[PDB]
Amino acid sequence: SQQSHSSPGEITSSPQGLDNPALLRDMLLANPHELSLLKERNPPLAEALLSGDLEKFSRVLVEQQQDRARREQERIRLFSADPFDLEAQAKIEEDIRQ
Repeated sequence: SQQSHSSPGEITSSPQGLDNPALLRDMLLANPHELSLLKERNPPLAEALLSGDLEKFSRVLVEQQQDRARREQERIRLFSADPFDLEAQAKIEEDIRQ
């Protein structure tokens, strides 16, 4: 089947839970496929997840984002206009537990 996709300016929506490691950790723990690719492709972020500690998961998440960004900047300078996250899920979190 012939298909197409749109290219709106939503190229910057952090859809992979980049801004919310708490939610991403939760999704990953609940998702055996995603957690599996994660241990295959990214073992240091994965081991942080396996440990349960959101603090290490988040800490490594930022370190990985810095390392992604170092190379990604070189790639996006060539071309960058492909979104995949039409649902672009977001949440508002709070911790008013005293």
